[PDB]
Amino acid sequence: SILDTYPQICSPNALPGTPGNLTKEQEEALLQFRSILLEKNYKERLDDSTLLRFLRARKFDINASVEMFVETERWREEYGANTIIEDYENNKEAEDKERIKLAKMYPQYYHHVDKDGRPLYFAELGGINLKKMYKITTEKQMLRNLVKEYELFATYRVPACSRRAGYLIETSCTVLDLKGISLSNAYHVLSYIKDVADISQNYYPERMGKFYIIHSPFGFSTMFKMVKPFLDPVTVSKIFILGSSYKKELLKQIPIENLPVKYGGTSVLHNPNDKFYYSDIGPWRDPRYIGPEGEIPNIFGKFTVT
Repeated sequence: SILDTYPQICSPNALPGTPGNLTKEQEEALLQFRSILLEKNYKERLDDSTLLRFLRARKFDINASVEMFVETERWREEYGANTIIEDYENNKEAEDKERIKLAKMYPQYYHHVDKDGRPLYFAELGGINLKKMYKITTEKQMLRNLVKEYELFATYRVPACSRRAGYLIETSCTVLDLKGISLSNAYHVLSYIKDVADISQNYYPERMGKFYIIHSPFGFSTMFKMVKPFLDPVTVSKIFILGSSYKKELLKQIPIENLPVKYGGTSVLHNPNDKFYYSDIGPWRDPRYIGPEGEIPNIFGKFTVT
């Protein structure tokens, strides 16, 4: 019944095939799709938003969308995606302690929203030392962190952002900062990149909104040609590799007051001693927009800047 407490139709100005914005044939396809899944005895994740994400990923080919959804449900159960938040909460102290070890080296933080109300997400790669990374974490651990974030996005960020926007929010506005990376390191982590792409595209269809790659070094175009082969055409269409004019491009999409100063905006933490890489600021922290789902857990424990 949580779905009844936030908007379940997108902005009328959203992309085709989104909730509330369907053609008659798309409406009929959705009804047929839900009917097949109900008949197969699925009960959860049958809402308009979820099912239309799958339909869009397979161009409203109902049989292909069924195969995709069924396989996703299989994965969620086998992997533990259905209990990942609960499992984290039951081992919070230990998991937080480990997460904080990586935060400074690999900043990953949400910070308000874009102009459409999408959670605004930043990740910085240039401080990563691969040798040190491999000694404090594992690839599988990082993939767990990704899956846990997808679940937190869906249970906490979506409801609050949708209530604020006045319409359903389904996707992220992401900024990936590559300032200071070595292209050698980039090639070395290709298999990890593929694992992220595989989980994202197979089990979390249509979660990408905007994906900006900034401060990429010369020669990044070459490296990205090793990534493209395992990205679906729709995925490629969401990724924008920006140049020296990146600040101007970000400002078309993101309110100036929501963009950190170093990226050309005016956003500054309230205590300038606080760190962005421990921060989690957005509508999901505002009592006005938190609903029956409750407030998101603090991913950086006591260090979490809210």
